[PDB]
Amino acid sequence: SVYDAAAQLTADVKKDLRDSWKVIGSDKKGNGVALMTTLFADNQETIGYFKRLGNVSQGMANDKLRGHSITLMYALQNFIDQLDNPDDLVCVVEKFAVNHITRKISAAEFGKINGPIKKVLASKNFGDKYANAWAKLVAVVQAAL
Amino acid sequence: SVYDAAAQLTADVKKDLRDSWKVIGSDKKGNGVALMTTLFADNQETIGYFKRLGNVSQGMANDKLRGHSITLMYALQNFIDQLDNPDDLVCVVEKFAVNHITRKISAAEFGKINGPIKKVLASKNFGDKYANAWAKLVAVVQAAL
Ligand code: HEM
Ligand code: HEM
Repeated sequence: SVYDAAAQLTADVKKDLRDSWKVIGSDKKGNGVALMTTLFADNQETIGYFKRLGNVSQGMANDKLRGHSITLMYALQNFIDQLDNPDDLVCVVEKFAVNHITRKISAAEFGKINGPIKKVLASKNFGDKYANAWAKLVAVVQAAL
Repeated sequence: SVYDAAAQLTADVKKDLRDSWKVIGSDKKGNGVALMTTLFADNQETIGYFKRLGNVSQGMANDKLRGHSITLMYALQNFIDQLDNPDDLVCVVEKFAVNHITRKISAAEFGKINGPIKKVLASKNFGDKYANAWAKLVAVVQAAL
């Protein structure tokens, strides 16, 4: 159950999550766009799922693309603000889960964001330790899918 | 025009939005739910627009309500973090506007949030001045609908 996954995150994991976010979270626009671009380069099989953002090949030049990147970056903020409160975290996750459930975004498909995240983290000098911690947070969302 | 409305966010209004947000921003969950409850009490003809939310009359108790309440509060935060860059502000508003357009929410309906906000602000000791400043920000989204 979602609650089980949320209550999982330990003090160590929660600490590493906030520690890294403090950086990658400082530039949601610059960092958010990078994550989206990376996911499009490594996972070209997900480009059609964003036919709304038009030509994701534009990057920062794409108005729609930027909107999603910036908006997506904020989505993570909400999860990073409800780490000390499983009750709240679950409610927040379940909400965002609805939008993903209607988009036919299976748990496996959602796990595709792990590749890009790890890259964006390494670019800042965040070894796996941090990459693994982020994976745990992502799992919480998959549990609701 | 979105570009026109956003151009109404002078330095004075920008400062007022941040000065107030700092307070109401401290409690997105507590304040978020309050805004929703006040909106459902002052505007009953807007309850059917949240069928998925289930029983709103439940208040904080309702998990679905809190989830959308906390998430909604974050939406405002994103808009405040873009007050510096008009270009980015629009890209964010347009993105959120698309969600209201597909929901059948016209400028009129949306504008139904000015009442609650004004009430929530007063409870914190923020007269009109602040209530009006927020109206300008809300207007930007109203022009994208
Ligand atoms: C860190 C992980 C992720 C976060 C925080 C996230 C967050 C978001 C948010 C906040 C939205 C807007 C929801 C709406 O307004 O309906 C969204 C939309 C969307 N996301 Fe998830 N997402 C993530 C991963 C993914 C992945 C891995 C995929 C696909 C493989 C995906 C596919 C989509 C699509 C297709 C949309 C709709 C875009 C549009 O048409 O506006 N996302 N995402
Ligand atoms: C400050 C003003 C508001 C903000 C920042 C805001 C923000 C949000 C956000 C971020 C969402 C989630 C979008 C998604 O995942 O699709 C949402 C959903 C929604 N909003 Fe707006 N909203 C505002 C005012 C209103 C008003 C006044 C109405 C109706 C009169 C409204 C109707 C809805 C509905 C029906 C949903 C979908 C709820 C659900 O089924 O989960 N919103 N809002």
